Amino acid sequence: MNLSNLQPAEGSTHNQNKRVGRGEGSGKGGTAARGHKGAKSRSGYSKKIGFEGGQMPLQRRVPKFGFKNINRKEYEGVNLDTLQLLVDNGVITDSVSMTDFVANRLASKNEIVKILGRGELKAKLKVTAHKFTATAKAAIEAAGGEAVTI
Amino acid sequence: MDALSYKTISASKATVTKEWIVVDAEGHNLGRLASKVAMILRGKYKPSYTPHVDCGDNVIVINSEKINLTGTKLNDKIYMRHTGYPGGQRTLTAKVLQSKNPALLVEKAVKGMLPKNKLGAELFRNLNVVVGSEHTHGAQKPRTVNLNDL
Amino acid sequence: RKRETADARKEANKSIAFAKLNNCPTSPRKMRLVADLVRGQKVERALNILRFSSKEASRKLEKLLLSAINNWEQKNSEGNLEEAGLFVKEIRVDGGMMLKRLRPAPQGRAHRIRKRSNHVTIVLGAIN
Amino acid sequence: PRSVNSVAKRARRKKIMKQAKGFFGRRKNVWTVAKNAVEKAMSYAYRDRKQNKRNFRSLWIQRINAGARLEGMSYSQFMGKVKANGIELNRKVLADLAMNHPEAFKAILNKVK
Amino acid sequence: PKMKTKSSAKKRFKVTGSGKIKRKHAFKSHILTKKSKKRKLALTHSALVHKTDEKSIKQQLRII
Amino acid sequence: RAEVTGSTRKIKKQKGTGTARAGSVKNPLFKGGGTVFGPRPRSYSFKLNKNLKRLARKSAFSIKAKESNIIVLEDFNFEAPNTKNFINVLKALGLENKKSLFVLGESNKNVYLSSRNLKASNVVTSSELSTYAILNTNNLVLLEGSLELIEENL
RNA sequence: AUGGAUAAUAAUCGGGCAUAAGCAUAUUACCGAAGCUAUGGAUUUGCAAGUUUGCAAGUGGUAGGGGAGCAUUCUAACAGGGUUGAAGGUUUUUCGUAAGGAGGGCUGGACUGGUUAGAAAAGAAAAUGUAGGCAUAAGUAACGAUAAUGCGGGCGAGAAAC
RNA sequence: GAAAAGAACCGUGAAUAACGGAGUGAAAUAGAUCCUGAAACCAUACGCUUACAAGCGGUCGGAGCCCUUUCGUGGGGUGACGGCGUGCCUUUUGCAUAAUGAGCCUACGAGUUAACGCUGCUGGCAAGGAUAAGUACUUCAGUACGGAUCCGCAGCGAAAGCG
RNA sequence: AAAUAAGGGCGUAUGGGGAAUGCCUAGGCUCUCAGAGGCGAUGAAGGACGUGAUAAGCUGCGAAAAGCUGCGGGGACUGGCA
Repeated sequence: MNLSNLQPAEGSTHNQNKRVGRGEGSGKGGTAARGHKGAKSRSGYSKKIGFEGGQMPLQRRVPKFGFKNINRKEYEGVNLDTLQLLVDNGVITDSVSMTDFVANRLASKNEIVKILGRGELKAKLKVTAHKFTATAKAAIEAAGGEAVTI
Repeated sequence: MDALSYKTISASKATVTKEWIVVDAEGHNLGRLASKVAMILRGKYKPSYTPHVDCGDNVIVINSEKINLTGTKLNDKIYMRHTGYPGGQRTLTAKVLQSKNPALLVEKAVKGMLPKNKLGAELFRNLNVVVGSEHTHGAQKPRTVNLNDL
Repeated sequence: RKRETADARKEANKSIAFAKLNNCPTSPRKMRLVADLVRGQKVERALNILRFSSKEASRKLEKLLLSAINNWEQKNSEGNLEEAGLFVKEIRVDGGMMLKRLRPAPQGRAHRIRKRSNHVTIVLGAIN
Repeated sequence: PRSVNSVAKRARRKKIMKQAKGFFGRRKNVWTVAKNAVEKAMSYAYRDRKQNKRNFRSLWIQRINAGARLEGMSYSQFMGKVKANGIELNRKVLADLAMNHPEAFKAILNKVK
Repeated sequence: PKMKTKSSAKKRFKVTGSGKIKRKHAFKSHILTKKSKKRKLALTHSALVHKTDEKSIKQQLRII
Repeated sequence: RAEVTGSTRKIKKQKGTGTARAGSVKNPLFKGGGTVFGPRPRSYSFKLNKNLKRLARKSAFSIKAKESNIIVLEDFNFEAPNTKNFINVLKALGLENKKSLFVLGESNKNVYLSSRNLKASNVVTSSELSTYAILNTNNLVLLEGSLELIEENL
C-alpha cells in the first residue's frame, strides 16, 4: 500500500542472522562446524575433486574412447506432431518453408532443419526442408502435398 | 514474596527447655547405654526437634565406674592416641584406661555418636560423667530417668 | 536539574572548616602511618605528635593542621579558639599521579620505578 | 557501516554481576571471577531444590517419631496403623500437629490405636 | 571465475540421455590371450558409472 | 593484512623469548594491523525481469486507483516560472500539505521550475516514471496527454 | 569356627561400638531417587474446530543437522520526543522461555528515536593474543669496590653530604 | 569556556608548594592533568557479625540485630547454627587432577567478498524463458530499445549415419 | 567530644586514580564528471645558511632577503602563526 507497509510473500525471507562461531547457545559454536582436529578442519581446506585418498581414481582407471568429427552436421529436428500443433493454431497455411521455422522460433537463422516422424500429421502441407526421414516423408506425401528438399 | 503461606515452625533458643536428666549406669553395656545417652543429648524425644539448634537435655551419668563390657573387651580393647611425632602412636587398653579416671570410657563412648560439628562439640559440654555415685550440681533438682522406658 | 541551583545547594562549606594538601611528593602508605596517630585526637595533642614524630612525613603535615586551624578561625570570626576545643574529625590520605622512570638492571634489561604522590585532606569539627 | 556494541556490552555484564552481591574477595567486582561464580551459584540453586523436598520430609518424620514415642509407640507402627485406617494426612500436617497441638496428635493416636 | 572441466574426465565419461554417465571397461588392454572369452565379451560393452562415484564424476564434469 | 604500511619482518625470535610467537606487524590482532574481513568496494544492483518490473509498475497504479488518489488535469502551461502561481494552483485540487506527483507528457520546463523548490510536490515526466516514484507520492496528477503514453507502454 | 610369618609416615567393619547391632530361613511395618502418581504451567509433532482450543505420543545430550528470535551501526517511508532537560554514567521497580523491553530518582548539558522493509566492519572468557591503566610479591631486594671520618663557625625556614 | 572574562586582593605557610576565602560565569565538583567522565586499584565514616575453630568460599534452611513500609503469610542489610557441594577452557577411553592456558580491568580480535554452479522456499512467464555489450531521451553513479547469444523442446552410435 | 575487636568480612555513602563510553571535528578512505601529465645549463628535485622595531620555532622570502615593480578587481583597515 505505502512505503511503510511493505510486506513480501510468506516464505520468501529467511533468518539472515545465522553466523557460525558465535558462542554456545546458537548451535554452531566453539569448534564452529568442522568437528575436532584434522585436515578438514584447517583454514584453507579445499576438496581435491579427482583425489580418491591416494589410490587410482575412477577418472584414471577407465580408458579413453572415441574421437570427434570436425565436419559433424547436426540438424535441428522438427516432428510431425509439432507441425500439426503449429498448423492447428493457424500461423502456417499450405506452405511451411525455412521462414516459418524462424518466425515461430523453431530454428535459428543459419542452421539446417530435419523433419522427423513422431506425430500424426493429417493436414495437407507443402514443406521445404534440408533432410527428411523415411517416416516423415511417407507420412507427408501420403497425407498431403509434396515435401521438397532444399 | 513468601508464597508458601504454611511453614514448618522451627524451635529457637528462646523456646527450648533443657532438663537435667540423671542416668544410672550400674547394669548396662557400654555402647547400649551410650546410644541412648547420645540420643537424649542430641534431643530427639521431643516433638520440637530442630537439627540446627542445641535442643535436648543435660545427662548426668552417676555410675560410670560400674559399667561393664560383654566379651573380653576389657582386656582386648585398644585406644590409639597418636601424638604427631615420628613413631608416636600410643596404644592403651580398656583395663588400663579405667584404672585412671574410669569416666573416660563413657566419655569416649558418647563422643563419637555425636554430629562431629560445632553443634556436637557444644553438645558434649552438656554431658556430665561422674565416677562416683553422687554428682556436684546440687541446686538444680535433677530427675532420674531409666533408659528402659524409651 | 538546574546546575546553578545544585551548586548553590552544595555550597554548604561556609560552616565546615577543612584543609587540603595536593601533589605532595611522598608515598601514601608512609603518610597513612602518621595519619592514624592523629585521627581523632585533640587539635593540640595532634600538633605535639606531629612535631615530635620521627618521620619525614610529618614536617609538612604539621603545618596543614595549622592551615586548617587558621581556616576555622577565618570562618568562625566571632569567637575565640580555645573555648571551642577543636579536634581532628576526619583525615584521609589518598593517592596521586605518579611519575615513571627506568633503572637499568643487569644483562641489558630495564625495570620500572614509580615515584608516587599523595593527597591529604583534613576536617576539624568542634566540641563546643 | 561500523557497528560497535559498546554500551550493551557492559550493560549485559552489569546485570550478571549485580547478583554476585555479598561474595568474598574479588568474586563481586572482577568480571571474569564473578561470572564464573554466578553460573556455579545458579547450578547449585537448580539442585538443592530437589533436596529441599526430601530434607523437610526427614524433619517431619523425625518429629512424628518423637511425638509418637511419647505414647509408647514407634514411627513405623504408627504410620502403618494410620495408613491402614483411612486417614490420609501428610507428614507435614502430622508434624505440625505433633509440635503445636499435642492434644490433637494424641487424639489421632488413640483413634488409630 | 568460470569452472574449468577436468580433461581426464571429459575425454572419458560420456553423459547419457537423462541422468546417467556412460563409460568403458578396463582390463581389456594387453593380456587378452589368457582371459576367457566370456570375460572379454562382458568387458566390451559400455557400462554406467555407479551411484557411489556419480557425485565425484559429476563434480569433475562440472555438473553439480 | 597486505595493504598496511609496514614491514614483513619477524618481530621476535620463534623460541626462547617467553612471550607469544608473532611477526609481520601487519597482522590483524595487533594494534595497527589490517582489518580482517572488512568492507570492500562493491555493487549492489541485481536483475529483475522487465515483465515483473512492468507488473509492479502496473500494481503501483492500481493501488492508487483503488485508494482514489488520481486526478487528471488539462495540460496547463505557465509563461514564467512562478512558485507563487504553482502554489496558487494547489488548493483548487486540494493537494495543500499533501504529497503530489504531477506526471507530465512533455518537458514543460516552466512548470518544473515552478515546483523545483517545493518539498510537498514533485514534477516528473512520463519518460522517467518508476514504481518507487509512484509509491512515494500521496496523490497522482496525470495530465491529459501523459495517459496516452502511460497506457500504451505496459 | 581354629593354626597355617609379615613391610617399611598412625591405624581401621567408614567410625562409635555391638556377644547381638554377627550368621542361616521365614513374616510384617517402615525409610528410601530427578522412577511412578497428585496440582499448576510451558513447548514439539499428528489428528479436528476455527482463524487459539481439544485429544494422543513425546520433551538427557557431545560431534553434527533444522526452526523461531534479541541487541548493535546505518539507510527508505509514515509518525514523534528534547535546555519545562537528549545521548552517556549510577541506583531502583516491573514485564518476557531467554537474548532483552519499559518506567522513576541522582550526575550530565545536546541530540535522539517508534512501526514496516533493507544492509552488515553485527555480540569474547581463554589464542604462553595486542595497547593503555592499575595491583601482588612489599615498604621486601637494593641504594653500584671494606680509602674514613670528627668538631667549630657562615648563608639559610630547613645542614651527617654545601 | 559562548566569549579568557585564565582567579585583582586577603589569610596560613619560609615560599609566586598547596589550600581556604573574595571576584568572572549558567556552572570552578568547567581552574589550564580543565566537556561527560565508568572498571580495575587505593582509602574514610556508618549498620550487622567475627579471637575452640579446618577445605572451589557457594546453595538450601535458619534465629538474633539494624532501616523502610500501601502495614505486610511486604521490602532491604548483616547474619550465630545445620545439610549438600573437589573453579573454568582445551585435548582426551578417561582430568579436582600434580596435563594446557589466563595477574586484573578497559578498548581491538578470527567462516567476509567477487566470479562460476547445486539444493530448499518464494515470484514472473510458459513450449517456451531471458538478455549481454551497446544506443536514445532525461530533472543523470539513477524509461525505451538492443535477440548476438544461452537453456529447454529427441535420442542412439567412436564415427559415417539413422531417428 | 564520642566510639573502639589488635584487625578482618559484608552493605551503603563520599573521595583519589584512570581513561573507557556518549557527543563533536582540524584529518583520512573509495570514487564520479571535465582537464593535465612534467621540472632542469636563463642552472632542476632536495637541502645548508641567512632575513623581523621585538624573533626560539613554524610559514614566506634570498644580501633588492614576512619583501620590489606593471596591469586589472576591491574600498577601511594593515604590519604571517602572535
